[PDB]
Amino acid sequence: APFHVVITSYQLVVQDVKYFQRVKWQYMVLDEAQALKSSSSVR
DNA sequence: ATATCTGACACGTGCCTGGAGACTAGGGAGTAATCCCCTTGGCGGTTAAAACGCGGGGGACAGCGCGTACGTGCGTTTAAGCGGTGCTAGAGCTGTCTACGACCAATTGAGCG
Repeated sequence: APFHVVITSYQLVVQDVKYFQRVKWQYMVLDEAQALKSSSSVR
């Protein structure tokens, strides 16, 4: 891949997923993952 | 009775709208020089203005009759939902060419002879 690691936040990712899925990743890093505690969330 | 629901009620960040600050430099505001203008104002070939004598036809009937109105028949009109699924705008991105910038020639207006 031409550029390696991308830095993001949950408010962007829940809208931008359609763009991010245009590129594959080897590994996912998910920081303060308690942001995902609600399975009811759109996030 | 109980699981768990629908507010209460708030700060998360997104979006764009919307304001004010400090800069350049585009252009607006101040001015003469001077011209050339809107304007004032007498001139006589030409038509607004109104009678008299008069021509073209406006005016008020009688009633014939080629069309006009009602409003129900009856068979042809669009309604109407909701199946599939191609079109359609979003929208992400070029891949340039096309109209709009930067440097300087043919043709014009100004000067007066």
